[PDB]
Amino acid sequence: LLWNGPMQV
Amino acid sequence: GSHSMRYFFTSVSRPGRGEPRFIAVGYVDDTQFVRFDSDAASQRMEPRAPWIEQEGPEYWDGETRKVKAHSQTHRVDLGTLRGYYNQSEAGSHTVQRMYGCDVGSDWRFLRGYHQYAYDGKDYIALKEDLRSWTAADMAAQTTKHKWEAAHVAEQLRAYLEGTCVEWLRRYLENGKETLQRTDAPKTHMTHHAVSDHEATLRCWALSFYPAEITLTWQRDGEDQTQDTELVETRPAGDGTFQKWAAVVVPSGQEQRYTCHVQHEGLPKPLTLRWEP
Amino acid sequence: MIQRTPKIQVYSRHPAENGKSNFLNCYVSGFHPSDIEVDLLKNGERIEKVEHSDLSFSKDWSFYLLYYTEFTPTEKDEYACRVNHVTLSQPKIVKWDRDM
Repeated sequence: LLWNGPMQV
Repeated sequence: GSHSMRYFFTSVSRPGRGEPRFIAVGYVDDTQFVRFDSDAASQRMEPRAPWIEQEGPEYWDGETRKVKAHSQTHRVDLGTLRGYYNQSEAGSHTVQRMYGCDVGSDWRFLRGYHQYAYDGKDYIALKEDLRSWTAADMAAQTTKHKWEAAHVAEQLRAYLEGTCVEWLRRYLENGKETLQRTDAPKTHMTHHAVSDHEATLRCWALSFYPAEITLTWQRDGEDQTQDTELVETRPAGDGTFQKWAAVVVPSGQEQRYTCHVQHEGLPKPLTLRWEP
Repeated sequence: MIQRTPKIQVYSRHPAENGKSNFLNCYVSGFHPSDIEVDLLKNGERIEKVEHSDLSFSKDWSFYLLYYTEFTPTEKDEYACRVNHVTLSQPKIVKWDRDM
């Protein structure tokens, strides 16, 4: 299952 | 014993050629189970192992939404990083991301990781404690401060210690027929005269899973790593791996050399010796 | 920018046997950046019906890919892998050695 929370650098 | 789930993401900018390439792949141990490719027709998360095909349309709609949010994040990031390094719009650049979780033989959380690379080098990584970041340079400190302000580490840690290990367990149960297997290497030795004074011994490991293996030559019980020709472990293409290791020996002295095979699938390490 | 030249292995899925269905593999690894051209050749002519793995990378961030084609080895036919990448001033051809 993917992480739903990636954030812009 | 130990298992892992990993997701790998690549984004390549295309100068003067529009949207960046984006490729996402998911692995349980050494087995790919999903993918997304921006160049593919579906524009959906697609299955790549039989046991994930039984997940319902809610799973696929959800993985599609989340992979596209990853795509959008990488899209912005390539623009942000070109800014941070003041690079020209003329050149192609690469972002790579890897995250995942390890469980032990008890299927309990052992470790989690999140690494991010720009143009083939570490940019920012989650530290082992999953509470802070290591930033490679002055540009990455900007990112580090943004991720501290937005408490990314806390929400990333809840995923790596919670969701990640729970869905890994689900996949290990649903995929038991193939994921829980360890295939011991099938081994053999070949012997080829080079001249009247020298000969090549080659030790083969075939049809092993997982990919992790050691092949080592000893002479009189002593390591030979200076004179060993070794190839990198390679995929057979059917879910198993291959490797060989070769040594050039004096004719008549073949019985001094032993090939040592270590693999998770072996009760105990093998020693092989050439006998005519 | 780091540039890493590809490592190339050309091999069969199964031990090669004349007249028996098999897979020819070209495994390209250790390379950066990701843009790479791979062709399997039969007697110097490109084989169209070639599949490839989804682009992935190792712990040093270098990429790897598997290209593969279904084939039947005969005593006459020569197979090779042709690879092009920004690190190569011209395509590298690597011959399939049957016993390897």
